[PDB]
Amino acid sequence: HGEKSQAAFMRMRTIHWYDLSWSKEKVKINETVEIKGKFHVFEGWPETVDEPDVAFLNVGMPGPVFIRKESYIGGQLVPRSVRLEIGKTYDFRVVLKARRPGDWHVHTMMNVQGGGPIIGPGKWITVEGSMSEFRNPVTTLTGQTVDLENYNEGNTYFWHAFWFAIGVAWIGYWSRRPIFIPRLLMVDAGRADELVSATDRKVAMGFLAATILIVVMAMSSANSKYPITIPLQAGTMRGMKPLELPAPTVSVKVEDATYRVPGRAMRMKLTITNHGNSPIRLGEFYTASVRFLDSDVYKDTTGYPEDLLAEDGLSVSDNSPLAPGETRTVDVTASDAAWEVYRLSDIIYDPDSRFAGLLFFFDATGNRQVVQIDAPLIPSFM
Amino acid sequence: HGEKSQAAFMRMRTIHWYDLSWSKEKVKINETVEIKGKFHVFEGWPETVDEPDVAFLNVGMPGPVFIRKESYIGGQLVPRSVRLEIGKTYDFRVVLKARRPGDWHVHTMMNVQGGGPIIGPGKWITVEGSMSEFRNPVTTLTGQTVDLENYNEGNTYFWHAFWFAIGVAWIGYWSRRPIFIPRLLMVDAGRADELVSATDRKVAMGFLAATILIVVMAMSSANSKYPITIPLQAGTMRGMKPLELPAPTVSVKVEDATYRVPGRAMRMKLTITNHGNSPIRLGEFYTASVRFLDSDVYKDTTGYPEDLLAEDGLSVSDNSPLAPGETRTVDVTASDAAWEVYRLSDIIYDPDSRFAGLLFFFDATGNRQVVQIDAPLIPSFM
Amino acid sequence: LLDKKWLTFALAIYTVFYLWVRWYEGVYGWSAGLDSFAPEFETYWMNFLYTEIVLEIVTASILWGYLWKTRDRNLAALTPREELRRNFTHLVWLVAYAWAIYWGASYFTEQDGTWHQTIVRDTDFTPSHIIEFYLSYPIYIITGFAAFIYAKTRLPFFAKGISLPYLVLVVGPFMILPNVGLNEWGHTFWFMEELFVAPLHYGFVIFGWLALAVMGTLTQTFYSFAQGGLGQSLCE
Ligand SMILES: CCCCCCCCCCCC(=O)OC[C@H](COP(=O)(O)OCC[N+](C)(C)C)OC(=O)CCCCCCCCCCC
Ligand SMILES: CCCCCCCCCCCC(=O)OC[C@H](COP(=O)(O)OCC[N+](C)(C)C)OC(=O)CCCCCCCCCCC
Ligand SMILES: CCCCCCCCCCCC(=O)OC[C@H](COP(=O)(O)OCC[N+](C)(C)C)OC(=O)CCCCCCCCCCC
Ligand SMILES: CCCCCCCCCC(=O)OC[C@H](COP(=O)(O)OCC[N+](C)(C)C)OC(=O)CCCCCCCCC
Ligand SMILES: CCCCCCCCCC(=O)OC[C@H](COP(=O)(O)OCC[N+](C)(C)C)OC(=O)CCCCCCCCC
Ligand SMILES: CCCCCC(=O)OC[C@H](COP(=O)(O)OCC[N+](C)(C)C)OC(=O)CCCCC
Ligand SMILES: CCCCCC(=O)OC[C@H](COP(=O)(O)OCC[N+](C)(C)C)OC(=O)CCCCC
Ligand SMILES: CCCCCCCCCC
Ligand SMILES: CCCCCCCCCC
Ligand SMILES: CCCCCCCCCC
Ligand SMILES: [Cu+2]
Ligand SMILES: [Cu+2]
Ligand SMILES: [Cu+2]
Ligand SMILES: [Cu+2]
Repeated sequence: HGEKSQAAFMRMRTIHWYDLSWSKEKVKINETVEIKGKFHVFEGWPETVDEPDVAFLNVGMPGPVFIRKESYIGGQLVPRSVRLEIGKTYDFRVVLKARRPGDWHVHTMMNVQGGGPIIGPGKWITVEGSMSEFRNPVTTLTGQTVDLENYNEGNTYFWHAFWFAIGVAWIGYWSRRPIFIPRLLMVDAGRADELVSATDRKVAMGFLAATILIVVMAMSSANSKYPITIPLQAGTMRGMKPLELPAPTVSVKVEDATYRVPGRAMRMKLTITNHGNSPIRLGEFYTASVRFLDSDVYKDTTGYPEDLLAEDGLSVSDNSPLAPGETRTVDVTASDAAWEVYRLSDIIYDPDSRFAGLLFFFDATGNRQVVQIDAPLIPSFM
Repeated sequence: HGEKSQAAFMRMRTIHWYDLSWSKEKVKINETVEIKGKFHVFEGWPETVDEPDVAFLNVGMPGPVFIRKESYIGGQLVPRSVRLEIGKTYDFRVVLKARRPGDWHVHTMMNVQGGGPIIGPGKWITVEGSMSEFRNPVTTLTGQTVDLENYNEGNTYFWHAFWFAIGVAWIGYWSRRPIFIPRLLMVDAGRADELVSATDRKVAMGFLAATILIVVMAMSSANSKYPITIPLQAGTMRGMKPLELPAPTVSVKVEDATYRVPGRAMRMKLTITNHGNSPIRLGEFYTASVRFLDSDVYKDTTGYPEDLLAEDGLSVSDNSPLAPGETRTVDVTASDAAWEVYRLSDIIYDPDSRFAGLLFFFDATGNRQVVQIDAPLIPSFM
Repeated sequence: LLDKKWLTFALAIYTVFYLWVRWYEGVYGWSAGLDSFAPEFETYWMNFLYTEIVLEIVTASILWGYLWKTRDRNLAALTPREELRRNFTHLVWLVAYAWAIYWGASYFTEQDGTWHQTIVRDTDFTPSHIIEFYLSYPIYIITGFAAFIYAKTRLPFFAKGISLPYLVLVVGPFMILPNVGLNEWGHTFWFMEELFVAPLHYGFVIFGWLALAVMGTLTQTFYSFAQGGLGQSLCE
């Protein structure tokens, strides 16, 4: 819900999310929904964004309407920040547990230490039930099971109220007598030395000694109880395992790319060379969370968000099968209302008019090839 | 002597020293002792430590009880800081010349520009003789041989004493007359204009002119003598040649790792897959300068420090030979007094409870394989 | 008569209006207020911004102009009892200023430590910003200016000169509003981290410090209270 405002070229060339899947579209309270997919770190990472040396796999959502039970990059849990390598493809998996009823737009996002949020596609997930039914149990290494919704809440309230009461008692003790104007007049007109006299000093000594003694006793008691404590666990985690993708058998060279101002379409001319031994066909163009599909070649079945999915938004001038070894140049047009709804047309406002995306090529048997394209995007006005 | 205080996880995952050797254990004055070995830069380098882009091969010792005659990374001398690559293994060689009699704990260490000292294993080396017998000769490109112990000492003493004498002469010249209270009274009560009169101004002019002239003449004389001088040679040295190790034929997956609090043992469950064509056996586990050995498989003969060596500290549930292609899961326990002496048990205080180490696998013929393992280390209390 | 029930209204108007504002932002925070380019955002928060800016400008102009036009020309012939009554009215103005300062600089400011820390910003006009900077700040600025003008135009102590502590207390917290430019500039450009303690916040802080001039302002009001009707009793 935080994208459509970021720069179009920065959304195009940071991170490409694909193979996204959602386990469920509608859940009950305490029910789990799992989000899977892959993201590729673009080679032409913008210089204004710091390299993803420190990155965190986050969830885009309006507060804890879900709780993040687990999150994985590769196959290993990532509760801390992680290091990503430019040009590598990683697979991710986020497990969410429903907490608050309603209709929520859930995004998978990557926060980069020096570049800000990179928001992936968002999907509407319905939560039904009552928040009062939500439980977040956890078992500690000390052998006790607690609910994270209310654990330590009573202790926190008690201690804060106790110390607030001590301070209020001090202030009220001094506030029983007249406060401002008579005391000001006494201090000004001659030496005061009358508004602070025993047993006021004795009361202050008692307050100070009691404060120190209570702090020490409370610390000792909180050490006898909970004798086993550990510090906060933090630190960027290295050695994220990237996907070992096979080398693509399709090479694509972008010969100019244009978009009409104003308009809802993007046009580019590609020289596609088919290696390997199977006839390929262009099935998809993904630019920034928007999938332009050639419906005659490929159809989406993973429940991709409709406002981000162009079922027939990809038109190829000659999308006949490309025989192996054969090279041809075609005009590819990606047109959909999403191009203007998600403000991908506002790249005219950007200080770097370059686009990046993913082309998905499919053969007859159905196996697909992913190739990455990037080129300057030239607006056309007449 | 500076380790056992650093964080256990940081000592575990920075740099792993192995194949360490010492040419001699007891030396005479002016005798040379050589320290050799390999160090591997851990892939999971902690984010709190700057990457070893600028690193210096140092020696941990109580002052110049030895002088560093030579130091090598790869096969080339490294008198300056060097650049190391994460994940690479380098071989090193430090040549030390004994200078001060006594029993010294000599460590090989790596200082990293933004992370501080990484201290390797330390070995007690005895030095016998007299410091007065120590010589540090060196031959310059100008064809003169000097002893670095006392070269230029007389000149330094002479010039410092000369300038100190000049300053003391100035102060005493002004201090022959009364100093503080009469001069203060003269300055306060009326205009002073009497305590600084000729020939005081003439003496000050003489002092200033003599100072400038002596500085110029001394610089010219020190340029006529020593006509050939070079600036200090500094600058990080790139292109350190790492060892080209063969790819290991053993793959190990750590399925949980635990240590008792309190305790002197660490337990982990490993899934070991034997590739290649020889039966392997687990012989060693090195975690942080501590070598846990399975005495039935391997014995140390390189004179490793005893307090860092656990001869039978490594117990494997099933350490029978592992046939090629066979995969088995075993429980590995590393137990020794060193685990508590070097405070490796204090990882419970650390904000990142993850360990790293090296497993050494040996076959029947004796050739060994080095595999690296890293996993979270979970304390157990009950 | 002396202190009258204008103090009750001074507390109640801010309390009720800001409770309604909190209800409004609780209802339209999500669901017309998350997406800054949705049409419903324009009808529920951009319209709110426009209406509140126009109403704040009109109210400030009317209130300040009325206070300045009804200024007491013959301050010399003011009885001590009337001066005491005017001092109490000025104290009511200061109470309203303190209440508005609380609502602006604590509640709705930290309410952001709750809005952004949870959502990914979509604009310089977050519904909460449409509440904090374009309401929790102009409202307290208007109240502070009105209190200063009332002191200057009804209290002989605060007449015949501009009180430095009052001017600081009135203008420094006002400088937080133009400081929003530094907030925006140093959110989009400098610092994409939602760090609340980022140097892009030493702008409300520095000028938040100037509210400490309330101490000098209040000792000045104490002296103004204790001019003719200082007692006796006090120091007697
Ligand atoms: C120092 C001088 C301050 C000046 C600024 C004051 C800002 C006032 C609010 C701006 C509203 C806006 O701009 O929006 C206009 C809103 C948009 O809601 P709607 O879509 O019509 O839904 C129906 C309306 N509900 C959602 C509120 C039910 O509707 C309105 O007409 C209602 C605005 C009522 C404001 C007056 C009540 C305040 C609480 C009572 C104690 C004073
Ligand atoms: C007479 C005295 C007045 C001087 C004040 C003028 C404003 C200075 C403008 C800086 C522009 C510049 O110099 O350079 C601009 C540099 C270039 O960095 P980058 O490579 O784009 O980094 C990329 C990192 N991003 C993507 C986050 C930008 O961005 C900066 O680091 C901004 C540093 C903050 C300086 C402003 C501090 C204001 C203090 C406010 C406290 C009250
Ligand atoms: C006599 C007093 C001297 C004051 C000392 C000032 C130097 C401190 C700045 C260090 C910069 C830094 O390192 O930043 C620390 C983290 C940034 O986190 P990061 O993005 O991970 O940084 C990674 C890149 N660094 C670490 C190399 C920069 O938070 C900060 O931005 C600093 C917050 C400062 C809060 C304390 C100031 C209180 C304000 C009081 C006035 C209103
Ligand atoms: C919707 C906006 C309504 C604002 C109403 C403003 C009322 C008019 C201001 C005013 O002049 O005084 C009102 C009261 C009572 O003081 P008055 O005596 O009426 O003021 C003049 C003094 N004089 C009679 C001796 C000449 O003085 C007060 O203490 C009134 C405090 C009101 C709180 C401030 C509200 C500002 C919200 C932006
Ligand atoms: C925006 C940031 C403010 C900058 C701070 C500058 C003001 C600080 C000093 C100050 O307030 O004094 C101005 C007067 C006080 O009386 P004086 O300054 O003595 O002069 C009175 C004659 N004058 C009204 C034309 C100024 O006070 C008034 O007369 C104000 C009431 C009249 C203005 C009403 C019209 C404004 C409608 C928007
Ligand atoms: C001194 C500052 C008081 C701030 C209290 C506040 O923000 O109240 C809103 C909150 C809203 O929670 P709730 O009471 O459950 O009503 C929800 C209504 N909305 C969602 C519109 C806020 O609770 C109340 O309205 C209690 C009334 C307190 C009167 C001083
Ligand atoms: C009164 C203390 C002020 C200390 C300033 C500070 O903490 O700045 C941190 C920042 C270091 O940037 P960093 O924290 O790494 O920011 C990470 C996020 N990006 C890269 C988007 C800015 O340094 C600067 O850019 C210069 C600040 C000038 C202050 C007058
Ligand atoms: C001057 C007060 C110092 C208090 C020290 C208390 C130490 C208690 C150790 C648990
Ligand atoms: C005012 C004194 C300047 C001295 C300059 C000496 C230059 C000597 C060149 C060797
Ligand atoms: C990246 C280093 C930033 C250093 C900022 C220093 C601020 C000091 C303020 C006086
Ligand atoms: Cu959304
Ligand atoms: Cu990509
Ligand atoms: Cu030592
Ligand atoms: Cu290693």
